[PDB]
Amino acid sequence: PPRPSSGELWGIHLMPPRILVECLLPNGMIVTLECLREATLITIKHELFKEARKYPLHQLLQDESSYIFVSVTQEAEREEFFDETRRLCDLRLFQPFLKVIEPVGNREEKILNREIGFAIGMPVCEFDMVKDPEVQDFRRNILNVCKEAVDLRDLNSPHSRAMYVYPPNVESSPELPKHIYNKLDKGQIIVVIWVIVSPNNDKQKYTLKINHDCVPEQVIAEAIRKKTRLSSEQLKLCVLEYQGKYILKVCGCDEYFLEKYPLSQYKYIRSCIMLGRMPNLMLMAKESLYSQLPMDCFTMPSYSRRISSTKSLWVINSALRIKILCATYVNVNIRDIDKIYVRTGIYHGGEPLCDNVNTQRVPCSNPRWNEWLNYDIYIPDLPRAARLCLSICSVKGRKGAKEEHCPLAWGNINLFDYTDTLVSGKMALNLWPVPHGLEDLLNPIGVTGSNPNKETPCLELEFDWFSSVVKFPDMSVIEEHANWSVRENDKEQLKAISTRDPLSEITEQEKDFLWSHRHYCVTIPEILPKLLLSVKWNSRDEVAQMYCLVKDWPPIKPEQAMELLDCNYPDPMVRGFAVRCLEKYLTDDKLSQYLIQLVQVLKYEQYLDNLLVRFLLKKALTNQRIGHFFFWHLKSEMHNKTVSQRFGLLLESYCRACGMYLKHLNRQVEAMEKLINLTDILKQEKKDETQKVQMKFLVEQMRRPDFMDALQGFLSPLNPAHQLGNLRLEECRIMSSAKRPLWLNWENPDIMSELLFQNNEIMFKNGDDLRQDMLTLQIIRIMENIWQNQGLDLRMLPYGCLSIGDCVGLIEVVRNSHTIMQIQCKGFNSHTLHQWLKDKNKGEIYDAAIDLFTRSCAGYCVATFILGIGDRHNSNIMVKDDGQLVHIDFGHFLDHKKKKFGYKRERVPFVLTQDFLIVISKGAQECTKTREFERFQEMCYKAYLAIRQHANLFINLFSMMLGSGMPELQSFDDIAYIRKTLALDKTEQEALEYFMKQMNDAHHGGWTTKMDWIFHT
Amino acid sequence: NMSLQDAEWYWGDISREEVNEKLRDTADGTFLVRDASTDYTLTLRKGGNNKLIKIFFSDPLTFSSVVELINHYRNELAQLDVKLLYPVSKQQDQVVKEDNIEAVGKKLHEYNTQFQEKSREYDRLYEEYTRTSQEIQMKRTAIEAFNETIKIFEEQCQTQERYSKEYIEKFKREGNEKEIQRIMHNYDKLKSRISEIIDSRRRLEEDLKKQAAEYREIDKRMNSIKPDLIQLRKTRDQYLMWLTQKGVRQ
Ligand SMILES: C[C@@H]1Cn2ncc(-c3ccc(S(=O)(=O)N(C)C)cc3)c2CN1c1ccnc2[nH]ccc12
Repeated sequence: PPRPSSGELWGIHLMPPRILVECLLPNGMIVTLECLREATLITIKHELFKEARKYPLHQLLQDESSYIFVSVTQEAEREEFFDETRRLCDLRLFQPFLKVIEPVGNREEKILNREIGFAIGMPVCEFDMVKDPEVQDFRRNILNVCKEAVDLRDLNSPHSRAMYVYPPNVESSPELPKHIYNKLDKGQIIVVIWVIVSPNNDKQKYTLKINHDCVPEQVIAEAIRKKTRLSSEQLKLCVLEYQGKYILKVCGCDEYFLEKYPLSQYKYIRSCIMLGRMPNLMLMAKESLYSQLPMDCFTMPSYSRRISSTKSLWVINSALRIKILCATYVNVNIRDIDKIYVRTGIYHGGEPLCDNVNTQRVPCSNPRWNEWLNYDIYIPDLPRAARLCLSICSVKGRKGAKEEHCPLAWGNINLFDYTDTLVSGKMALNLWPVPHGLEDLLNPIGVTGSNPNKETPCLELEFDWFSSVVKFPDMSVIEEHANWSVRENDKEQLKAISTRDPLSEITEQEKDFLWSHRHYCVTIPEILPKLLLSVKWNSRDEVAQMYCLVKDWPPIKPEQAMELLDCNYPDPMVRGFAVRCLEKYLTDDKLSQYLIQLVQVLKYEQYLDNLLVRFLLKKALTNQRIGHFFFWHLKSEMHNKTVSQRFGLLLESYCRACGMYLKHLNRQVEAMEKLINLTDILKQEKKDETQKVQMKFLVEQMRRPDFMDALQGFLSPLNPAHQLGNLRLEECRIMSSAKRPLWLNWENPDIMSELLFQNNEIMFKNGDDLRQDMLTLQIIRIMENIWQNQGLDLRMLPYGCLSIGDCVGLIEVVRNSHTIMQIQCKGFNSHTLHQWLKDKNKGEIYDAAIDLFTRSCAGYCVATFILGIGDRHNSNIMVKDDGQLVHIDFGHFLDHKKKKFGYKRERVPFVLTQDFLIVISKGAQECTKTREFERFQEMCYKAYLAIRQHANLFINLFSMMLGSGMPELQSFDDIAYIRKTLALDKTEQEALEYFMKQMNDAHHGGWTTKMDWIFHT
Repeated sequence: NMSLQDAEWYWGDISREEVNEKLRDTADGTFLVRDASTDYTLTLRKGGNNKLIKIFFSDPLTFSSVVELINHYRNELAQLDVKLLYPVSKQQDQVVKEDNIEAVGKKLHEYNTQFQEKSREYDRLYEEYTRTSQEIQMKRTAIEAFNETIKIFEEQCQTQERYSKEYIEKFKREGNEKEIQRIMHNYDKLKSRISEIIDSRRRLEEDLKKQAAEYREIDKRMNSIKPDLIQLRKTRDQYLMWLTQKGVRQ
């Protein structure tokens, strides 16, 4: 099973310096050997075999080299220790012992399965045990994706290997916004190219001036020309013909310019132009990189070599009926509730296909019904994605006529299996606990399948029998049934419906209209989500026709196809169409930008094997930047039993084909396990000890060779292009906050670290759920991108944040930043903030600081209002010395105060205090009357309307995250908040009036508009 | 068409989300009319879904008023195949049983106090529920690891037995007392250790039986608070709405 802790033994976080180890010799003898906690297995084996001579039957023992050790791990697995260089403290032993064995079987397979199992945080052998033929089919059938990916990697070796390991960090389009292009000197960029003139490793700079759209080779060519020598024009041209033997690298990190894209399309360069900063690049030989790249080999696993009448659904002439037999138990106080019943529904997504049907009410102590439930649905009319959603509810009818109904346990089942067979006969289903905050009696958004924990309420069911196996009809049979089923102001009406947000109201009249004009709809292909909701899914006549339209449907933008992958679109044809759009039009840039949502929608998939999982796995195995985050997002959810089987099987297939990255990922995983263990000691055994005592314990344990080996020389999980070198222990500290996070600092080991950052600072936090911050930071990045592409330079500077498990993760530290409270403490007055920024930015550079402060402040003012972020104060807002504002610890979004207080109003988390106003107004008396404030308001108005125009994207992104299990994001009614803050049911002008009134109410006046009252002009 | 804004089914300036709470788990035929996002919107419950029918329904308009359009389908209604039955009435006036603003305000302060205290107890119980559930999972993994450990140590006794049987046979015939004693001493140490591992599993099995019992009791306590907490919020929210309506309105 999964490891209970990250400790060195069961119930012992850290082993004492010396420990007694029970050694089981192959002659049947037991030897107690005292070992040093960090001694390697080769040492222990040698010390044991010396000692073993002083014990009976020593003559039966072979040479020590004939044996390896085996023991039980904290995962209840008998692990064979083929790697004798590993230390005792790193073996994850359950108890202090080791059994001596002669190694047998496939050594190679066992070593790889251990490495995969270590990465995934679950033993591979657990999958071989699983009886479900769907799991065993998934494991075998997914290997074609693995083999495809690895073969595309060796296609154009070594360039194709380099392209996988170091993919180009490029924008989706080469076209630049006007305000970015105007920052250039007549379409030209000044770049600094550096050469490591080996030996002695000496640096030389070349202040080069070239066209922004120059392909990396064109940049290499100019560096060849501008080199210090003396040669003529014809001599400089022939030396340039010998080029293409070099590659461009970013100074300070592992970013490479390996593909022929305009220089300005590379995110580092684009960012450089924007910030006005000088791009520092390093020229290196193609061979220096290609030699460092190993050839990746995929091996077919052992499980691949081994093995683990029919009526159409449409010929079944009957209504749907399910027998609810009994439930083993329920946990209810018999004195507090009156009766228990089973609530059931037939769903397609989160929409019922017929009315919900309940069993009769029965006593708490006797959960037995033996009742056939009848549904108002004709069996042939069942759509392919139909599900049975049920729950055991309690009823408390004590106050008047008023009844209180609450779910006790829930479960969901696909009515058809992965092989299209309709469920038949008797079925036992283990129920799941009700998610905190969920008040609805059924949970149709929740996962399907039985609860793996069998010490839970088990509901016994019975499905109909039709003297045979019932299969859903084939496409050919569906297509023929669709044929059997068969002024221009209405063309303008369709255009208006297609522009509306995914959660805007659709009337029955609109549904009938959309369905009546389903054939003209093809002209406006983005109307497809609205049209699919108009379909009567409880009718095979309409569905068959919808399948015919979907097959020949024109492709839509990926940001629109993503909606068809959420919990509202369960149909495999609809999801298939959506996946094909992403295959064709989704760039690696955008895939990385929406990966988190794409991973969450995998949870919605009815089956393990589907087009989406195949698409995502292919991409993770074609692009290491995607692979890294694909791994960490799946790994972060491995504790969650609802999704751990699916994510574990997926992770297994990823780790089996990612090549050399498995070694780098295992280094990241073991660095994290040691940080989890260190923080667990401080939170548990050392919680009642002082900061000084905790720090002495910290410096002592961090200085251990086993700790220094694991936490130095690995890649940053926040950004794998960042190398974490030697730990700078004098900079490492425990924070005074409640969860006691670690503030860690590493050296950047890059030969040119001084041109990027010499130190990498990261916060490790154990105890807090980091998914909300993770989602908020991602939305801020998408908002800033919309703004920049529209001409608004509202710099947000969102720090990296990664959830690595259950309330555990990494938060990137923002360099040279100070909380508003830290500035206020150094001074008392409302001018203290503006005074600090004047002292930090003297003379000429003063205006740029006020401008940066104003721009960042406006971005945050609009972003926090739209999102409903956790309330702002002087301790969760920071300012950099350059003026850049950064908001930290968002924690909560949307209507998080809806239940707690009955008040219905949109909050303004970020109210600009007199102190912030004094900065923007450059120390003026009446702040709101200045030209600076007027310009700041205009930035807010522009930023707000820009996000409102892109509302469908933000609504889709939140809709895709409903699977996650974030408490503030459980239903579409939670997403209703951004529909209010973005005033989507109002006109563009009314929405701006709305935003202005919200700012006016919170700031007690001052917010005006240069535009007129009647028409905004 | 007897009344206007007096009608029990009309609700006015209330969101779709509010209507979704009012129609949740209701029988086919339940309905209410509200103001549109603009013109009104009729929301009818049919087949487990809420159906939005806009009031401008079809182009040849035979309805004189909003109350005339509703009462036409309330009595007899396919042109689909559903007639307006039970309307949601403005029942909600009964929940607040106080006359003046002072008495209502005093009762709201009481309900909100009770609600925040019950919310704090629910969250505390939920943290205990989570922690207990997590520790039960750890003990279940640790028991499996014990079973595997005990199997290995038992295998070791068997191995000791197979390999020593013929040697003890020879040493007894060769008269080596010291050699037989050294073998049985090691075997005793092995048996002493398996006894200790078995007792450790036995203790863990007891702690898990006790923590599994605590869990069921935490689950029971939460299944009792949940309905009472929801009802308390509903009351609180109803008294808040009463005060908003009774007080000076913008
Ligand atoms: C690691 C992140 C980002 N970040 N970047 C810089 C800092 C920072 C912290 C303290 C100070 S100080 O007050 O001047 N100092 C001298 C102590 C200055 C800067 C932080 C803090 N931060 C968090 C901390 C805790 N929970 C979080 N949840 C999401 C973000 C986050």
